[PDB]
Amino acid sequence: YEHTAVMPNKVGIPYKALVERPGYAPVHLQIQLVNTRIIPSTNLEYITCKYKTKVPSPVVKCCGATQCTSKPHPDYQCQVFTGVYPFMWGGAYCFCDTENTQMSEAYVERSEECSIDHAKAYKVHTGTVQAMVNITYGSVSWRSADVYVNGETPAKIGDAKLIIGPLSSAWSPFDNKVVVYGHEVYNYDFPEYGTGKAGSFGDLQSRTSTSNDLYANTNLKLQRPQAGIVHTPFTQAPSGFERWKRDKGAPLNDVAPFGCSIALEPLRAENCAVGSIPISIDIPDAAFTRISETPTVSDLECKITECTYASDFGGIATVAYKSSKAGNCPIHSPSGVAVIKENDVTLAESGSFTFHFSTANIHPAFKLQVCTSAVTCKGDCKPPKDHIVDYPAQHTESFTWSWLKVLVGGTSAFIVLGLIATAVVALVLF
Amino acid sequence: YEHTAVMPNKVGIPYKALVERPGYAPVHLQIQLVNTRIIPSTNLEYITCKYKTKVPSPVVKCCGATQCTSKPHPDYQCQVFTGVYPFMWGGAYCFCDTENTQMSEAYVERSEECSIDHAKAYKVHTGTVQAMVNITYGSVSWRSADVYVNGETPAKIGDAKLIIGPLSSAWSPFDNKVVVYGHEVYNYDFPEYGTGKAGSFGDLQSRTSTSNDLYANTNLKLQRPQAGIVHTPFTQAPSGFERWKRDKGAPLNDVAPFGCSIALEPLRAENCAVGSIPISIDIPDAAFTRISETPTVSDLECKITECTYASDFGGIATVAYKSSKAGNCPIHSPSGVAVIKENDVTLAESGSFTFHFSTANIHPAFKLQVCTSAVTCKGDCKPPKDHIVDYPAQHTESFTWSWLKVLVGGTSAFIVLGLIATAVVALVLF
Amino acid sequence: FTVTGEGLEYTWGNHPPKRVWAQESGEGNPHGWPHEVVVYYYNRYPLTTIIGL
Ligand SMILES: *[C@@H]1O[C@H](CO)[C@@H](O[C@@H]2O[C@H](CO)[C@@H](O[C@@H]3O[C@H](CO)[C@@H](O)[C@H](O)[C@H]3NC(C)=O)[C@H](O)[C@H]2NC(C)=O)[C@H](O)[C@H]1NC(C)=O
Ligand SMILES: *[C@@H]1O[C@H](CO)[C@@H](O[C@@H]2O[C@H](CO)[C@@H](O[C@@H]3O[C@H](CO)[C@@H](O)[C@H](O)[C@H]3NC(C)=O)[C@H](O)[C@H]2NC(C)=O)[C@H](O)[C@H]1NC(C)=O
Repeated sequence: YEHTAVMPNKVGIPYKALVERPGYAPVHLQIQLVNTRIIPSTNLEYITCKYKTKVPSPVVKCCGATQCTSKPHPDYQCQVFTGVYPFMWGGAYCFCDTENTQMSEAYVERSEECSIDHAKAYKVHTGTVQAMVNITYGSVSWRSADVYVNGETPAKIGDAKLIIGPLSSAWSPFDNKVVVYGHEVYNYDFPEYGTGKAGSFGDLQSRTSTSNDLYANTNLKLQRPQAGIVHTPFTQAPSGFERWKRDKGAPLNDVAPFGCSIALEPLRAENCAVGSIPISIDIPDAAFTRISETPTVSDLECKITECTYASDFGGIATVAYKSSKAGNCPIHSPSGVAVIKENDVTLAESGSFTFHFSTANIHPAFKLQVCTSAVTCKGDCKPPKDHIVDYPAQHTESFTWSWLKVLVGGTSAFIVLGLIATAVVALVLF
Repeated sequence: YEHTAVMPNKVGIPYKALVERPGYAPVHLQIQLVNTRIIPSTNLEYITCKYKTKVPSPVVKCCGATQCTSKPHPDYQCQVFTGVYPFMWGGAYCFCDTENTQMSEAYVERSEECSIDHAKAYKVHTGTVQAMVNITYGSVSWRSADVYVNGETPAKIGDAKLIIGPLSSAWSPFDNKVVVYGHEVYNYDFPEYGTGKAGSFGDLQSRTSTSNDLYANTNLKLQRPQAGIVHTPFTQAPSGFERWKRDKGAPLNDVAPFGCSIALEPLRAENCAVGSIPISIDIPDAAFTRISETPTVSDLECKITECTYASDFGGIATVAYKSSKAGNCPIHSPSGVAVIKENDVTLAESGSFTFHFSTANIHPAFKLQVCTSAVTCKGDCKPPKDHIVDYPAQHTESFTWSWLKVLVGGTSAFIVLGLIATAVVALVLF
Repeated sequence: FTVTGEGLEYTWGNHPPKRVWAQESGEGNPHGWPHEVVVYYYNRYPLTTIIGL
């Protein structure tokens, strides 16, 4: 009875399959993939952030040169300068006039915001998707367990053992290269650690926040201070983290395909509704009811009464239940045409009880399996009026004949008329 | 002069290319890829280790039943048992004889060795390869810097800026799924977290060492203690970590292809000699010598004297140097046929100095560029005798005519004789 | 151990791993005879010469 089932990946709607174990009473499923959080395999490549030109205070030798050295600070820009007369609180102070030397030095350093307000690159691989699958199973009525997708993992939370996937729809909405910012995730071809052109994204490139080493292509170019005054012209591109916040691109939780949401959390991409998942469960046999205890319902009748050709469970149908005992009776349409709100219907001795459903074909010819008794609930449905609210329960759109059957049979009849005109020429011929 | 160079991936041998900057004196390289440590992108999926059936001490109710409950311990196996008479230090102690009840309970727990002696699975992606490239450059004579492969990363350690790769030989010797043990790394299709069949590898599956939760399919089955005595039959598969240490497979540092070594360290795969790397350097122009200061060496002559058709630098050749000034002269064979031990040769006023080299073609017709003066060092070589020691400096094997030139020209001559027999029939014909 | 051209490595127990250059030793192709010295070229290429011949 290990109920294999292909199953559409779509988050917020149950999938009430039916256990057709030969021998005991069937049991309904209610499989609602409440989440599809993904968590691909990734690597923190480098944080970036806006620089801070935290200038070390320049040297001023008063009469003669002070050669600078290339200190190992990140982007340690330093350039000696002469020809000053530095006004500092008493007019100038160095008594020479050209031998007055000024050595400006400036290096790049992570902002204090780099710790907290910082973009974040990644090389993103595929990893392994997850879900907090609720099943309000059978008569168990509850399990809300976190599972995987890899098609040999069980999760014995509750009483049932369930194996999921692997899904066929391997679209990781994340690209290979991704930038991340607070919550807005950008599938951006970040240049790399160690390279980013100044002004462009990643002018500062630190491996992490702690990492004292980094790459600071900021094009930091010191210029000489003006007219004999102490200061430090640092001519520099404002960061490619400054832009990338107001000339950026839009976020993947606002531009992704196939229906995903995002978090700066384990880097999941929630609720990506795409494709199917081959899911298979091993129910506890104790949860089964033996077949000789549920009422046999046959010699019944089913009919719609007001079928709504729609998403919300607007379709209804009375069923002339013809029971043997009285009790519960799990229900399901093995055809995917009709999706039913009720998993189970209570029964007195051969009464009648309407259920709710939703379909997509004007003439819903769907079987209904009322606890081992099939029936066609044939009929016709009506379109609604009021379509602006969240997502459907129908999810069964397919091909849905009033000018096709005798039309194309009539279309054929012209060319069918041919070879009964031709080869009757053969008879008139002989 | 940004000296692009395709470059074979092979670890323990320099690659003494030559900078042909138009205008100033050329400079030799010496690029020795001392390491090729890889460090792919990975994910710790689950530690495994051998279990320890750390039995909690069973209950013994003396007259009547003690129903057990399914405690949440990993693989919490518990089974009530009756029909005992437990001999405990005074003969039995429970005065009944069948109502004597014994409730055995046992759960699986990480060994103390799990912290330290433990296999370790991984989902392994590709990541980014590295190297401590020494260049004893030019006259700089030193830099031993750690670099990357991604073809826009510089590493300004020393004075030169160098961009490496991306390599074309993307064989990650790691497979997708890998198990790791201490130092022996196994490219094993570990089943998964949460699934591993008992006895098989990963019967215990803990996310990490700290993780109190795990998956313990050990097939732990308690049996009733015998003949009214206190103990706990735990019937269990010894671990799939017990096997996997003596019925395992061999390690990837003993079965990999294309020449790799391994460490339980950042999960590198060192020294993987395969393919080429498109490497490009921006030399410091200060390190250049202008062309008008090195001796011009032309009107020279080169000849082998004892060419050894071999790997070690057995090939030698005097060169009748014909200099203008006297000094150093960097050397290189732009043809890859000959690999030379000497980067630089000192020169008096038009002397002679032998160098060492190695080749692979019987008739080494390789150019030699003695600081802007080419020369063919044509000759013939001798095979050695003594081939059992580590790896070569030659690494230049290619196609290497004594019965092919006039042979196939003679082979052709038969069929060339054809169409000068045929179409001369046309003349005799007219 | 059929060592190849590029190299092999060798692990005598937990003694450290060795490594080995095995280029030729079958003496290439010197020449003063008609063809029985070409074995040198065959002994270096006993895969391509069998078909190449
Ligand atoms: C399991 O599948 C169910 C599919 O509908 C969902 O579970 C729902 O959980 C809700 C909160 O636990 C319940 O709401 C409560 O219902 C009771 C009984 O009707 C009310 O008294 C409470 O007021 C109400 N709570 C609130 C805040 O209104 C739902 O009843 C319950 N669903 C059903 C059908 O009973 C979830 O999708 C899923 N559970 C998960 C993911 O935890
Ligand atoms: C740089 O490329 C060089 C290629 O040969 C290698 O660098 C080698 O480093 C060794 C240790 O620093 C040197 O050995 C020392 O050499 C001096 C001078 O000859 C001797 O006095 C010392 O005794 C000797 N040390 C020992 C322990 O014997 C080598 O001389 C030096 N190579 C050359 C050509 O000078 C390395 O491959 C690379 N350096 C790295 C990776 O750090």
